Amino acid sequence: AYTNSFTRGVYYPDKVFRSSVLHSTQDLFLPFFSNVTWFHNPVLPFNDGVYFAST
Amino acid sequence: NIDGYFKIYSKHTPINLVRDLPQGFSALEPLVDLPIGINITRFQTLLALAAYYVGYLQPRTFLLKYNENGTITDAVDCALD
Amino acid sequence: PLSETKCTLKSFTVEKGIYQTSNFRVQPTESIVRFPNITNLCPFGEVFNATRFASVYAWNRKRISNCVADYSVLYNSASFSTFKCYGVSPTKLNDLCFTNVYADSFVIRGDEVRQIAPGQTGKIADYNYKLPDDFTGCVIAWNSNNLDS
Amino acid sequence: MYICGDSTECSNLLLQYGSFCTQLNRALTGIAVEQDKNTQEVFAQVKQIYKTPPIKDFGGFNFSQILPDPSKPSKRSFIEDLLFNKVTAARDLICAQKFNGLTVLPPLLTDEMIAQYTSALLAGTITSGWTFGAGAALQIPFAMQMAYRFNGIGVTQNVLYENQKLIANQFNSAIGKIQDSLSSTASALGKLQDVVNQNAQALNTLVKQLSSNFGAISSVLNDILARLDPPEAEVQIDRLITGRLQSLQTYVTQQLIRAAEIRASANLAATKMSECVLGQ
Amino acid sequence: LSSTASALGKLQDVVNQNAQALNTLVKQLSSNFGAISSVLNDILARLDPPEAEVQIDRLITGRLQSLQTYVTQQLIRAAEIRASANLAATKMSECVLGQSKRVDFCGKGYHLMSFPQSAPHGVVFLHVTYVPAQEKNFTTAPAICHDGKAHFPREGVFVSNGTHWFVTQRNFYEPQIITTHNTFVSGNCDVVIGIVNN
Amino acid sequence: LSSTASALGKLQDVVNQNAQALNTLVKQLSSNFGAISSVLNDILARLDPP
Amino acid sequence: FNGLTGTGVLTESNKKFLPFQQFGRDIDDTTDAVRDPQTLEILDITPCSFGGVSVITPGTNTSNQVAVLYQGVNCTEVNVFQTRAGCLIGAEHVNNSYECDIPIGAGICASYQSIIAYTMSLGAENSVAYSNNSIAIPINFTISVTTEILPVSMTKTSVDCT
Ligand SMILES: *[C@@H]1O[C@H](CO)[C@@H](O[C@@H]2O[C@H](CO)[C@@H](O)[C@H](O)[C@H]2NC(C)=O)[C@H](O)[C@H]1NC(C)=O
Ligand SMILES: *[C@@H]1O[C@H](CO)[C@@H](O[C@@H]2O[C@H](CO)[C@@H](O)[C@H](O)[C@H]2NC(C)=O)[C@H](O)[C@H]1NC(C)=O
Ligand SMILES: *[C@@H]1O[C@H](CO)[C@@H](O[C@@H]2O[C@H](CO)[C@@H](O)[C@H](O)[C@H]2NC(C)=O)[C@H](O)[C@H]1NC(C)=O
Ligand SMILES: *[C@@H]1O[C@H](CO)[C@@H](O[C@@H]2O[C@H](CO)[C@@H](O)[C@H](O)[C@H]2NC(C)=O)[C@H](O)[C@H]1NC(C)=O
Ligand SMILES: *[C@@H]1O[C@H](CO)[C@@H](O[C@@H]2O[C@H](CO)[C@@H](O)[C@H](O)[C@H]2NC(C)=O)[C@H](O)[C@H]1NC(C)=O
Ligand SMILES: *[C@@H]1O[C@H](CO)[C@@H](O[C@@H]2O[C@H](CO)[C@@H](O)[C@H](O)[C@H]2NC(C)=O)[C@H](O)[C@H]1NC(C)=O
Ligand SMILES: *[C@@H]1O[C@H](CO)[C@@H](O[C@@H]2O[C@H](CO)[C@@H](O)[C@H](O)[C@H]2NC(C)=O)[C@H](O)[C@H]1NC(C)=O
Ligand SMILES: *[C@@H]1O[C@H](CO)[C@@H](O[C@@H]2O[C@H](CO)[C@@H](O)[C@H](O)[C@H]2NC(C)=O)[C@H](O)[C@H]1NC(C)=O
Ligand SMILES: *[C@@H]1O[C@H](CO)[C@@H](O[C@@H]2O[C@H](CO)[C@@H](O)[C@H](O)[C@H]2NC(C)=O)[C@H](O)[C@H]1NC(C)=O
Ligand SMILES: *[C@@H]1O[C@H](CO)[C@@H](O)[C@H](O)[C@H]1NC(C)=O
Ligand SMILES: *[C@@H]1O[C@H](CO)[C@@H](O)[C@H](O)[C@H]1NC(C)=O
Ligand SMILES: *[C@@H]1O[C@H](CO)[C@@H](O)[C@H](O)[C@H]1NC(C)=O
Ligand SMILES: *[C@@H]1O[C@H](CO)[C@@H](O)[C@H](O)[C@H]1NC(C)=O
Repeated sequence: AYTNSFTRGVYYPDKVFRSSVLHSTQDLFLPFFSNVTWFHNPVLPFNDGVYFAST
Repeated sequence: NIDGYFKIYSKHTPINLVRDLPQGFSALEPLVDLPIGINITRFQTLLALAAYYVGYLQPRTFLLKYNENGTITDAVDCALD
Repeated sequence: PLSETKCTLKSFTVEKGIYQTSNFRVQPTESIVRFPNITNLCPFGEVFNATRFASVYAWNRKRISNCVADYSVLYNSASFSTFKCYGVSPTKLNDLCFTNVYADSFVIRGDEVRQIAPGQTGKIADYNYKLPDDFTGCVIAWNSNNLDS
Repeated sequence: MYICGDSTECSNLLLQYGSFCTQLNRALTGIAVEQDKNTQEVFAQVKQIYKTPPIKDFGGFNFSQILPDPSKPSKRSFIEDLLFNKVTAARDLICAQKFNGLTVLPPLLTDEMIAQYTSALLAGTITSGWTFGAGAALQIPFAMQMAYRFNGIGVTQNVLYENQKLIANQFNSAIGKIQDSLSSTASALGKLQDVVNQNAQALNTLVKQLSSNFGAISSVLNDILARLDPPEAEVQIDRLITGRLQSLQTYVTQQLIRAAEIRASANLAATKMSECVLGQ
Repeated sequence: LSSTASALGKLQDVVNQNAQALNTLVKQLSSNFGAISSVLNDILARLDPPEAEVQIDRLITGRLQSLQTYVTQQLIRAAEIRASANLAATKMSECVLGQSKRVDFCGKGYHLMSFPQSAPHGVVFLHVTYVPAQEKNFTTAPAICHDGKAHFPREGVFVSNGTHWFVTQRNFYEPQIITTHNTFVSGNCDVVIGIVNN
Repeated sequence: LSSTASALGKLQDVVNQNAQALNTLVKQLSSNFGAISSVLNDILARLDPP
Repeated sequence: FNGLTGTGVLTESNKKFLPFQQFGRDIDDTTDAVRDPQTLEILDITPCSFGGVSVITPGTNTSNQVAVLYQGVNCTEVNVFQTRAGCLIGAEHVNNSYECDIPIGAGICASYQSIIAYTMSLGAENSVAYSNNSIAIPINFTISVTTEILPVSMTKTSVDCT
């Protein structure tokens, strides 16, 4: 099964405290409205990072 | 895994839906940073004595907004539309 | 202040008006220095005391962290041949604090030690161990003729 | 302070470039000086300070929506209050400075003086017609002045005296409509926001160009001075002066170019105030 | 003009600005700009081409930058002077060759005429103006009712010295008796506010 | 208007000034500027990065 | 602080850090708060006061005394008179209002008669006796002559390159 990941996978990029500011960053993120694959002991690829959700 | 460093982030929140990922926004606070230096190409989960979604990250430019207390409230994906 | 005004206008007569001469900044004193809370000795000595080295096609690497690194003790040694230290400077190395240190060790003939530097070509620099274009910490080559001769 | 942040060696090295700093300071000072003459030529056209009498027998017109109100913060009127609220503050005390070397000076004329000038002009216009521009004020009833003003466009003066109430009601309704339009829509004041936006954006562009390598090894002077020996650090101190100098020169040139048009607009406003409020 | 000075500040300011800019330009020729000497003759007579060319390059780029800055400032100043000259030509055309009806353009008051005079780098206008004085205030009325008819003045204003009514011009005080040759009738007077019996 | 030449001068000077400015801008691309060669591809293809 | 070098006054900061940051900041890389590596506490940093000076003088010809205006600085750490454009030293305060020659700023200006500073007077005040049944007509007139100067040109200068 496949599912839409609306706005999941946003983390803190750096160890710097900021407040009341809009910051433009460039890094490895999960694209918005991406296509996540439901699973159910299979070996999986690790391209450049893995977002691993759970329920 | 970036240039010899292995980083793990995490989060834990309750949800009301029972079908899929809910609609909302919440940032992830880092837990573990390791200076290992070996590379990884494949991985495999482990069981105890269910389901799990797997997505892949890609290089992209985001625009984050910080609130008064320093917590991210929303973000914009530049390369969408 | 009138003398300063005359200096600014470069004349002995000043007319009515308001002039801008200089500016003032509060002078700071009593400098303070804060550093981390560890005092362990660092194993830098073991790297140079290494009885065996490796070959250039497979060079030995060590990662150094959580140290109180002293370079004056190694700098003052007069047993080294070449110590051209790029990047920042030798004498100020004691006033800087880093995050990680990479130590790379091998052994090479005497005619190629001039070739361990960025921005140049050859055989060994291009096909055995290539330094990046930004910089290196710095390279230290010292004479050891009895060990492998 | 902008080029060589609180350092000594950089200041010494900058002396070799001649005198590429009196020009920038002098140009900025000239702009700042003319920015006060611009305001002085417009409003400061009245000699005395007139004030409206307690008598409010104007024939039917009510000017209460534009005359000053004593129970106000700056003794302003309703329209001025709306205009102030519809334009997007460091005026509480002395808090204007910056670590980079940029400061904002306060204007010579505070807003209370501008309000007093406008009130004096309005009171003189209402109570003395156009006679207060040439010599001294000559009081004249408002209805007679309006009958004089119709005679200046062709219509005879018996039209006003027989249709006074209709004209008064139309004027009051028009004033109310202007009040409602100003209160509801806030996009009318589009000309006064462009200048503020341009100035703020240019200053932001100037500030944002300090964290640039320009070819050196770092964007901060202290770390270069605290890591390299000083018979070689002077090579990397250069390539940083030559960029921060060009940025400042570009900013100064753009400021001059966009101050010329403000001077032209100030001249136009002065002319309009001269031959459209005082006379007909 | 003979006694009080500093009456020609604009021309003096223009000359001062021009001279100061030129002096600043000529003063930049003595800067090192990072080379070994500030004069080409010594550099050329003391070294060989391989690095003499570097020194010459440094000096050339510095001097070229200074020249460009000077030219830009001169362009801005010339534009401002052109605007001022256009204003002066307009003022001449309207005020010397005719009479100006636009207020405060030429002088403070009612304009009569003007005279031009030369200047070292400009022009001086002398404006002749008419200014009233010795005011006196009377009682007025908008119209006069005679036999049920409302009379208004053709040009002028109704005034009274206390017992009698006269018509006088606006800018000067000369009284005339009210006849039918200077007033015109418009209907009856029951809606006009301020009518007086006479 | 249809007989005497050089009557619409000002527009002609404006057009000529714009054309001359654009031409002298596009003409500066061939200058050496103190480098080995004015062509960038060849100078990259003939020397090492340093 | 661990290689971070700077100058300023250290104050007990109030902003709350998450347990994993090391130092805070704001727009355009201005370090605003730092945790010390020994006591773990948080301190905010701001530079101490600085700014320009100006000299107000009546001219060498008239007098040989001046006043000094420190721009944009609280005169508690520099008769001292506190203005809104800085603070003034060497000029006394008068509560009368005149027309002034040397402007300072924020409605405050100083002059010479010494070296007093006050608020500029807008102009003479009068009230016109308005009424709905009276007018005022002049009886006499005067002829006045006024002068005005306008520049039209400047010097023609040429500079060569070679
Ligand atoms: C930012 O932080 C402040 C303080 O930590 C939050 O204010 C608290 O809000 C909670 C819930 O409304 C109250 O129980 C506390 O009493 C508040 N504390 C104070 C000091 O006011 C605030 O909610 C946070 N978020 C925002 C958007 O300000
Ligand atoms: C190996 O380690 C030892 C001890 O850490 C080093 O011996 C020191 O050498 C210096 C330089 O001659 C002397 O000043 C010290 O007194 C010595 N200390 C001791 C305890 O012997 C030795 O130099 C190291 N060898 C190498 C090749 O690095
Ligand atoms: C002029 O006319 C306006 C329009 O009505 C008056 O404004 C209102 O006046 C009444 C009468 O006192 C008040 O009850 C209202 O509160 C006024 N409106 C507002 C929004 O305040 C105004 O008072 C008149 N002025 C004079 C001097 O008669
Ligand atoms: C001239 O136009 C005005 C308005 O444009 C007319 O005045 C209006 O007349 C209507 C009908 O009597 C009234 O309901 C309105 O209240 C009037 N307006 C005002 C402001 O009072 C006027 O009647 C027109 N003239 C003629 C001769 O018809
Ligand atoms: C208002 O003006 C009229 C006309 O000038 C004055 O009437 C004259 O007053 C003088 C005063 O000596 C008499 O000699 C004349 O005979 C009057 N003229 C007529 C036609 O009777 C009148 O006195 C003036 N009123 C005031 C208060 O000065
Ligand atoms: C001007 O004269 C007319 C006519 O003499 C006056 O109108 C009369 O006034 C009286 C008193 O109020 C009334 O009884 C009459 O009915 C009115 N009409 C007529 C035809 O006599 C008028 O009042 C006078 N105006 C002034 C200001 O005195
Ligand atoms: C000069 O410094 C003093 C000391 O801080 C200032 O006094 C405080 O100023 C702040 C705002 O700058 C106010 O919020 C406080 O209420 C003030 N406290 C006291 C006890 O005065 C003072 O305002 C500064 N400026 C001047 C002109 O004195
Ligand atoms: C004009 O009439 C008034 C009536 O008194 C006078 O002018 C005013 O005089 C009062 C003093 O009672 C002043 O308060 C006003 O400011 C005056 N109004 C002005 C100057 O506009 C005066 O008597 C009359 N004018 C002449 C020239 O006699
Ligand atoms: C000003 O206008 C009023 C009327 O608009 C004139 O007379 C008024 O008359 C009534 C009686 O009908 C009185 O109650 C008022 O007191 C009068 N007005 C004033 C202001 O007192 C008045 O004559 C006109 N002229 C002057 C100088 O007031
Ligand atoms: C996800 O992928 C599946 C199979 O490739 C496809 O059927 C589905 O439409 C995709 N969903 C989105 C949102 O792209
Ligand atoms: C630093 O070390 C001292 C002495 O061991 C100790 O008292 C202090 O608590 C330490 N600071 C920390 C752990 O933050
Ligand atoms: C100097 O001042 C005196 C009196 O104030 C005056 O007469 C004289 O002209 C002044 N000198 C100059 C050069 O202005
Ligand atoms: C200013 O001086 C006058 C002199 O009489 C005095 O009455 C007044 O109180 C003073 N103002 C202040 C604010 O001290």
